[PDB]
Amino acid sequence: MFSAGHKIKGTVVLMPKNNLNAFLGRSVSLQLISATKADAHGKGKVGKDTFLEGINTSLPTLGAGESAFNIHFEWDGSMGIPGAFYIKNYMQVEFFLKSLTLEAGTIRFVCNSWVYNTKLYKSVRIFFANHTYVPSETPAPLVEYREEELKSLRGNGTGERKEYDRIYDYDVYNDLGNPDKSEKLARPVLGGSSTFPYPRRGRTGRGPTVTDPNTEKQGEVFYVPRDENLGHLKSKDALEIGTKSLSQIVQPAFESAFDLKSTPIEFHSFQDVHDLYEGGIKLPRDVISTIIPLPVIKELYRTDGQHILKFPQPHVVQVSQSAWMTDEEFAREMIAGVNPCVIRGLEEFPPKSNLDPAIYGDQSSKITADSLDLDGYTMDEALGSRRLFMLDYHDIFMPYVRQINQLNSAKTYATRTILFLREDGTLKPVAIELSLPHSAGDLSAAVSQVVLPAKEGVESTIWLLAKAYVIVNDSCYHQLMSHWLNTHAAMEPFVIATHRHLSVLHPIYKLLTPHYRNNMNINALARQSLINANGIGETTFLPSKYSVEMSSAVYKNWVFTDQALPADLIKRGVAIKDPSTPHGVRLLIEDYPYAADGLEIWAAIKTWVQEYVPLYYARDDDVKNDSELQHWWKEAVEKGHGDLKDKPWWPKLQTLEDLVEVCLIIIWIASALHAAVNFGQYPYGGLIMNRPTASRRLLPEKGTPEYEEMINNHEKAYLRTITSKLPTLISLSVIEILSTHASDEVYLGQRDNPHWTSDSKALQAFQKFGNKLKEIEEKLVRRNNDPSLQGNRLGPVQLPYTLLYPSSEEGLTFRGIPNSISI
Ligand SMILES: [Fe+3]
Repeated sequence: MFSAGHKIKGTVVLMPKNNLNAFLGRSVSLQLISATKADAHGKGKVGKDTFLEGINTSLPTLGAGESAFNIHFEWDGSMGIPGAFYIKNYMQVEFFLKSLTLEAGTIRFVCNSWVYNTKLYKSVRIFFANHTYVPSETPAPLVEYREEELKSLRGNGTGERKEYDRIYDYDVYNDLGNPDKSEKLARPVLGGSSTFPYPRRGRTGRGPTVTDPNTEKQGEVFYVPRDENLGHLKSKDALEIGTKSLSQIVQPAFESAFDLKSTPIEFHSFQDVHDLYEGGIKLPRDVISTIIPLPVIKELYRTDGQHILKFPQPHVVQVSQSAWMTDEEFAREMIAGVNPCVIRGLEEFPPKSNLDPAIYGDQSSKITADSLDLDGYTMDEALGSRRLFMLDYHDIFMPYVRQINQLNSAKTYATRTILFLREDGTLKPVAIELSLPHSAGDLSAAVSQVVLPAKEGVESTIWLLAKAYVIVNDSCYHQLMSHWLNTHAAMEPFVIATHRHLSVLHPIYKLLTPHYRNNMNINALARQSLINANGIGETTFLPSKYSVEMSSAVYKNWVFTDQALPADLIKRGVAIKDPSTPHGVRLLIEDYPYAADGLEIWAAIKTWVQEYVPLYYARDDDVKNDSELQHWWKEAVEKGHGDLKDKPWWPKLQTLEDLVEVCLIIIWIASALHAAVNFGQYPYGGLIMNRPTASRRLLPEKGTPEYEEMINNHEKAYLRTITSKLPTLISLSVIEILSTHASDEVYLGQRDNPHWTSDSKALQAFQKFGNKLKEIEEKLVRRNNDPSLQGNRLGPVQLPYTLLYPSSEEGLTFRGIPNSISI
C-alpha cells in the first residue's frame, strides 16, 4: 500500500446464530464500495476483499449476544468515500450482521440482516451506509447498485421460496384451504376475483395441491423474506410462534383431556369460569407436561407442574367480577372496549336495511319508538340532539345467517343495538333487535324479535342473552374485520411494495419500515395456524368455515382513505367536521375514549410525517418525479390491493399532501389502530361471558325445558348459549398471547438503532415526535384520573382506558403502542 497511506479502521458487529475465533482467518470478507469515485461503467469502485482481523473486547457498549470485530481496509488512490460494502460469509452457518462502523468523520452502516453462506446467494450481499437519498439524489456511482438491489428483492415471480431468500412478491390467499386432506377443508380463493376481492399476501411459491391447481400446497414453514423473521434473544419473546404451538401441540392436548372425560365438558355456572383464573383447572398430568416445556405457551398459565393450569385474572374482573353484566359496561365497551370503532350515529328512526326483501323477507325494523327508555327524550329530540347511536350488524350478518345457522352447534342472529347517549355523557342500551332471514322456503320456525332491558324475571335473562348475541356478532366482526382485515391483512401489501420498490436508501423506506416490523411474519404464521381451514379461528369463532370469506365480503367496502381516524369518525356519524377544534373534528360522544385518545396519537403522527416529508421533498413535482415512489404506489394499489385498483378514492400521489396522507394512514393503521383493537383482547375477552366468540342456539320458545332453564338457572342458560368450554380454553390461550408485549418490542417514538439515518434534521424531528408522545401519555393519565370521565374511561369495571398510552413494560399490560402489527 502507499507509503503514507492510512488504512480505514472498521468495526463489524455481529451476532452468531446460537467460539468467536471461527469468524477470523478467511471466514468473512468485506469489500468497501465507493460512493464518490466510479469505474469506466459509472459503478462505484470496489476495494480489496478484507477479512476480520480479530475480536474487539474493548467496546463496553454492545447489546446482549453481540460481538465486535476489528477490520482495516486499504483505501489508496482516488477511491473517494465509501458508501456501501459487499460481504461474503464463507462459514457454513449464517450469522446476524448488525453493523459496520468506519472511523476517521465516522461512517455508519446499519445492517441488521442475516448473512448466509456465500454459495447460497445469486448476488453478493450489499449494505449501504446510513445516508438517505431520493433517487435523483443517489450518488452517481451507487445508482446502478441501488437499482440492482431492488431488482434482486423483486425476484421474477417464480420459484419456491427458501429460508434465506429475500424476495418480496404478491400472491392471493389460496393457501388457507387444505383440499388434499379433505374436500371439507377446501376454501374459496380470497383475492383475484369480483366474488372474493382481498388484499394480497407475500408470495411463498410452494406450488399447487394435488387436488386443486388453484390452491397452494401445505408447508411445514410458511416462508417470509429472511429478515422479516429476525429472531429473538429470549424465546419468551417469540410470541408469534406460540400461535403455531397452540394449534399444533396444545389444542390436541386439551382435546384429549375432554375426549377422556377428565374435566366437565361444559361450564355449569359462572363460577366454573371464574375458577380458571382463581384455583385454576385440573387437567391430566400429560396435558400439563405437554404445556410446561413450551416457550411462550409456558408463560400463559401458572401451574403447580402437576395438574393445575391457572389463567391470569383478566383486567375486566380485577375490581368487580359482576360489572361486565351491567348495561352500562355493555354500552361502554362499544367506545372503550376491545372493538371500539363500529358504533354509528343513528339519524333516522326506525333503522333501515339495504338488503333485498325478496331474499331475506321484510327487512323493516320492528323496534318501536315508544318502547325506548330515552331518559324522557322523545324520538324526535333524541335524533335532533344526536343522542341516538347503534351497533348495526344487521346488513353485515344477514347474508350469512342462513349458512351459519345450518352448521351444527352454531346459531346466530343478525343484531342491531340501539344506544342512547345520556345527558351524563354515558351510553345506555335501549333495545336489541335479533333478526333472522325469513322466506317461503324456510324449515325453521324461529322468529326475529325485539328485546328490551330488564332486571327481573325471565325477561332479565332474555335481555342478558340478547346482549350475548350482540357480542357474538361483535366478537366475530372485531376479530375478522376490525383486527384481521383492517390491520394485519390490509398492511401486508404495503410492506411488500415498500421492499420491492423503495431502496433501503429511500427516505420513505426509512420512514415506513419500522411500522412493518414482524407483520409479514405474524401474518404467515396466521395463514398457517390461525385463519387456515380448521385452524384456531374457525374452531373458536361463530362463522367457522365461513369466517375468512366474510372478511372478503367486508373488504368490498374497505376504503383506504376511510382508515384515517377523522374520516372514520365522520363516516360513522360519531363526529362532525369542525375547523374550530384543534383536531378538526368534534366528537358527538364527548368522552369517547378510543376516539379522544386516538385523535391525540393521530395528531402526533401527522406532525412527525409533516416534518419528515419536506426534508426530502421540496415541491409536489418532487413527489411526481420520484420514480421509486411512483412505482411503489402504483404497485401497492394495482397489485397489492389490486381487486380495488379502480376505486376512485385512492390518492394519486402526485403531491406533497398525498404523500403525507398516505404515510400517515399507513403509520396509523400499523401502530395505534392495531394497538387499540389488539391489546384489549385478553383484558376484556379473558372472561368468556363478557366477550363470547360463538353462540350455539337461538332463544328458546315458551313451553320447552330450555325456556324453563332461563327462569330457574340463568347462568346455565347463558353458558349453553355461548362458546363451549373446550374452544373457550383454546381461544383464551390465543388472545392471551396476542395481548402480550414482547420485551424486545419497539414502540411508537422508538427505533431499533439511533443511527437509522445520518440526516441530523430527521433525527431531531424524530426526537420531538418521541417527546410529544411522552407529553400525550401524561395527558391520558390525567384523563383517566379525572373523576368526571369515570363513567366512560373506567366504567363499573373500574378499568382505566390505557390502550392508547404510547409506552409499556413487557407483558399483558393493556397499554403501549408498538410501531407495527407485531402480534
Ligand atoms: Fe394483531
